[PDB]
Amino acid sequence: YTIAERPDLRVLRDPFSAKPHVLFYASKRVGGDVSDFAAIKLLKFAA
Amino acid sequence: YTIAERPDLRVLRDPFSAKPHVLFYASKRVGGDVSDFAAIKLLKFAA
Repeated sequence: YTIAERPDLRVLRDPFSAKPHVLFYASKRVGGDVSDFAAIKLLKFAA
Repeated sequence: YTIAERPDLRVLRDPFSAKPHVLFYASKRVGGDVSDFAAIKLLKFAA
């Protein structure tokens, strides 16, 4: 499984949007799926 | 009479709110009323 990430949590705050409010904006970006299909096995309870 | 206040003054400004404009925003918080109803007397122009 390969996780791709940007190793920072970018933070934004703005009184400028709504004058009595601060409206914190915190975000980071991340993505991933499997990368080696033969490297992960599962268990199904079907049959 | 009792005055409650904070001595600071906040001078928020924002070209980000109205794009041809600046919107100088100033706020100081202050509050109070009478604390002793006996310490003060008035003069009413009536009979």
